[PDB]
Amino acid sequence: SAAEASKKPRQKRTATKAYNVTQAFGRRGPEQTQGNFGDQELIRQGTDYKHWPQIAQFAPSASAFFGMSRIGMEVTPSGTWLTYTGAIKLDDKDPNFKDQVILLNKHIDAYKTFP
Amino acid sequence: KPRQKRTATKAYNVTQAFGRRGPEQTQGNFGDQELIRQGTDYKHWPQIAQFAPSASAFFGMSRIGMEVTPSGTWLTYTGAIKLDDKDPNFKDQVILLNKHIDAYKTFP
Repeated sequence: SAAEASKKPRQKRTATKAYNVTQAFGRRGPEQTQGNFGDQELIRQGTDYKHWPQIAQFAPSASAFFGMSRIGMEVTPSGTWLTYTGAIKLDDKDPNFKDQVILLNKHIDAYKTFP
Repeated sequence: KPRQKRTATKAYNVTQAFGRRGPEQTQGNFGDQELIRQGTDYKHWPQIAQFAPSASAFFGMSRIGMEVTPSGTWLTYTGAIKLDDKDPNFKDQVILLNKHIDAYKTFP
């Protein structure tokens, strides 16, 4: 999958065991446009991760990405970039709210705790 | 239906699904009057949607945070997506995105 999955625009890629989060989206890190999400289990597995559906329930649809987010455009020496920022509210009345918080905390900035 | 999974259409438009356009943190700023009224029925929706991230890429590319605020618990996200200037459609993609970014500021 790697050679062919890598053919897609970055924002359309799907990470898997055969093409993991690092190969698709770069090493995790603190920099302003590095991704910071994923512990070692998610990084090596991507959408093969056992709880990927419980994570993906927070990812936005295309309509919601463009309806919810603050969208910008920056023209720089490296090219033309679409910038995005936003926030998705967790439903504290969802019976699984506490598990969702635990799941997100499991992966946010997790790279800080391993090489 | 969780806000992040909604899909806007002429019958259930961007305002109805996602709120009025505006400048504040949890408000969206994207879409002129036509896009707001039509959502994914907008004539150039597929050309906009090609920049929306897959679920894998949203969590792979973005800086993700979680915050408790005076209104509750939020997942925050930021990132940047590079347009492909080798794409013959590049010039039109820039025009299209530029047309909708902060369009509400000039609503007549």
